[PDB]
Amino acid sequence: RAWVSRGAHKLVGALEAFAIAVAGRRCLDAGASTGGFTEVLLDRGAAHVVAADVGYGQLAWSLRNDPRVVVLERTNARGLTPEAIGGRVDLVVADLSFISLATVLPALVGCASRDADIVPLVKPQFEVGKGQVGPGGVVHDPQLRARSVLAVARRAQELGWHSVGVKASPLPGPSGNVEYFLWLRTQTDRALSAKGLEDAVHRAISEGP
Ligand SMILES: [Cl-]
Repeated sequence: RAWVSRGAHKLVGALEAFAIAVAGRRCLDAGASTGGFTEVLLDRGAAHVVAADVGYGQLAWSLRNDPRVVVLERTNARGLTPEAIGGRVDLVVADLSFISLATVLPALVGCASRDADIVPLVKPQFEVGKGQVGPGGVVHDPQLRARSVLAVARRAQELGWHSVGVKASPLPGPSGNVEYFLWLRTQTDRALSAKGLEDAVHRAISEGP
């Protein structure tokens, strides 16, 4: 509940920062821990949302019963395919815990159309190496958070997916980690250059939540 509010607030921050249209589009929520992302997508006029159930907890039935929502069960983010979700989508969102986006990005890409937006939430606490998460489970070093974002961007680019924008999530995670949405597209004329991405990342880190 409180958690659904928090998820919804985060994704509105992302959609607005990036000017991504949702109306009439097919969407995938790659790790629906809360129905927050899903509710926002419905609210902003998605034609259809595939919500991948994480296997613990429970998405609200009222969400499951919505005619525009398919809850996909028994399948973590790396296992997702077009076949599994009923075809390629126009918008992919992911708020995943305890896993690096580098490992999941190939499946997410595999679920996306040519013309799609992919907007993962980069969580440095699950990207940095051992010894680098500080006291309280937070990545305190802003340069490490920046590198985290750049590493995911590099991984995406190896896959043909360019970085178009970065935006700090307006709420920190519950233990205090600042987390960052990265906007990825493969068909674009406004892809950030290396310097352009560095600038985008540095401003996002300096802004904060
Ligand atoms: Cl956190």
